Amino acid sequence: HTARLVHTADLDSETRQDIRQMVTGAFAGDFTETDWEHTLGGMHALIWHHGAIIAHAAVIQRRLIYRGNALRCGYVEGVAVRADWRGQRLVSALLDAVEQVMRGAYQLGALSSSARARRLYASRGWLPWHGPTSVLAPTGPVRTPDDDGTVFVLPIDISLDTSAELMCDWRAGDVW
Amino acid sequence: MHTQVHTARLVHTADLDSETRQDIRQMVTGAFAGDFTETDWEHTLGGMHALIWHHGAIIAHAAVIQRRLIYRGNALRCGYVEGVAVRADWRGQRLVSALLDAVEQVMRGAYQLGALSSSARARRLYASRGWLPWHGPTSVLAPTGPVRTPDDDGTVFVLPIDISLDTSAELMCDWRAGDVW
Ligand SMILES: CC(C)(COP(=O)(O)OP(=O)(O)OC[C@H]1O[C@@H](n2cnc3c(N)ncnc32)[C@H](O)[C@@H]1OP(=O)(O)O)[C@@H](O)C(=O)NCCC(=O)NCCS
Ligand SMILES: CC(C)(COP(=O)(O)OP(=O)(O)OC[C@H]1O[C@@H](n2cnc3c(N)ncnc32)[C@H](O)[C@@H]1OP(=O)(O)O)[C@@H](O)C(=O)NCCC(=O)NCCS
Ligand SMILES: NC[C@H]1O[C@H](O[C@H]2[C@H](O[C@@H]3O[C@H](CO)[C@@H](O)[C@H]3O)[C@@H](O)[C@H](N)C[C@@H]2N)[C@H](N)[C@@H](O)[C@@H]1O
Ligand SMILES: NC[C@H]1O[C@H](O[C@H]2[C@H](O[C@@H]3O[C@H](CO)[C@@H](O)[C@H]3O)[C@@H](O)[C@H](N)C[C@@H]2N)[C@H](N)[C@@H](O)[C@@H]1O
Ligand SMILES: Nc1ncnc2c1ncn2[C@@H]1O[C@H](COP(=O)(O)OP(=O)(O)O)[C@@H](OP(=O)(O)O)[C@H]1O
Repeated sequence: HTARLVHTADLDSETRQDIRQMVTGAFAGDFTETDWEHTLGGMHALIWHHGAIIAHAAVIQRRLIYRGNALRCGYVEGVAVRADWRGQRLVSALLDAVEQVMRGAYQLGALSSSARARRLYASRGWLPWHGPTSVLAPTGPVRTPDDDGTVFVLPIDISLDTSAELMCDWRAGDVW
Repeated sequence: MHTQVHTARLVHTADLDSETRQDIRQMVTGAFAGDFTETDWEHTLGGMHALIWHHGAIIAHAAVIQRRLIYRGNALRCGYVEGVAVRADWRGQRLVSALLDAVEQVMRGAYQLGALSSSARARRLYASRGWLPWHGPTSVLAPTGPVRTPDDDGTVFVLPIDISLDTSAELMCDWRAGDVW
């Protein structure tokens, strides 16, 4: 149980489908077409057991604007461990892989965490954002209050004032 | 399995060791006759580097990084091609074709479209492979809101993957430091 990293373009149709179905099941169905689209394009950390995917996390590239700078961010999407495999720290192995990618390629990692996972991210050195969050929408900056309190960041090569504004870039569905 | 000689190899930025990273940076900077800034280098990072090796040196490079391009209010998932370069002593042998086979493979497997802003000398190379010239006005979604990027008009090319785009429409890239396209 060490995770393997595979870019989206290296997944065959069968594997891509196994991943989407496992993740959707792990979120008990609370996983939409846009949530799935948000897991695509970057590196997937995958753990298998007998040809079955039992754990997944994806890290995709985007920009987060902090103090006027568009920081190169590794954004974590779709972190999930199959229900019958929970409580064995498989998530720790997924994050070891995701974090290795962030140290090698990004200025910071970030994600919008489900409440049950917040203790886990904090224990690993992720920081909860306290300042107001926004998104740079096509019409300009728009606050995203529904996502306040869910965003976490992992600084790699920058010290951060986590009470400053933080503004993610645009996409469909949930922007955070 | 043959030797894989001059087949481009795809390596994520996080998997580049410092020696390879330095070799890519100096090779690409030299290929652009030095017109390759600190921000142009930052723009090649975070995605997949297609690398061609010869005697332990990088003789060709192209990076595909992920960003969003906004088309008709839609945020398209885009593989953006940066730093396309073939070291000067190896030019004229179609190695850029080997780089683009890998780049295009990445687009079909992971993005809604590939895009890039081409130097004038390479516009015909991309067009011959099926990349479409973007005819409409380009802009960027800067922190203050949309703003036109006329200097970049006529340089952008796209490779749609199973989506249909009206290439005469406005196309707006997302924000970053330096050249936004
Ligand atoms: C959050 C999640 C990835 C954790 O994966 P994991 O590998 O099971 O994590 P851990 O083993 O460290 O367990 C985390 C907690 O889950 C709980 N847990 C233990 N066994 C469990 C089980 N059999 N079923 C469900 N939850 C269980 C415990 O509270 C545990 O905390 P502890 O370390 O103090 O015991 C997983 O629960 C999951 O996929 N949940 C649904 C999707 C989700 O919210 N993903 C996160 C999005 S940010
Ligand atoms: C653009 C580039 C990647 C093409 O690489 P390549 O593998 O040499 O491509 P090709 O073999 O198909 O040659 C392209 C053209 O370059 C020209 N060429 C041939 N030999 C050349 C040489 N030794 N030196 C420079 N240009 C040469 C020819 O016009 C050739 O076209 P042709 O096949 O119709 O005769 C390369 O010229 C380069 O790195 N240029 C500098 C950086 C830059 O502009 N890159 C593109 C950024 S979008
Ligand atoms: N519902 C699937 C999504 O869940 C998590 O992300 C969301 C996050 O968690 C989901 O919401 C449920 C209630 O907290 C929680 O139970 C979550 O369902 C949510 O609180 C934020 N407001 C928006 C985040 N995008 C994951 N980080 C995200 O990758 C995934 O696509
Ligand atoms: N100067 C280095 C950059 O060049 C190419 O891209 C630029 C592109 O080409 C550079 O400009 C020279 C003249 O066209 C050409 O000689 C080019 O120098 C330029 O025309 C666009 N206005 C902006 C593009 N970012 C590459 N696509 C880009 O990846 C690289 O970072
Ligand atoms: N009325 C409720 N019934 C059941 N669970 C709820 C209720 N309202 C909110 N929740 C859940 O309880 C959590 C509430 O989220 P909050 O962001 O308010 O954080 P909190 O638990 O630290 O107070 C969520 O769990 P999840 O993110 O792990 O999925 C949310 O789903």
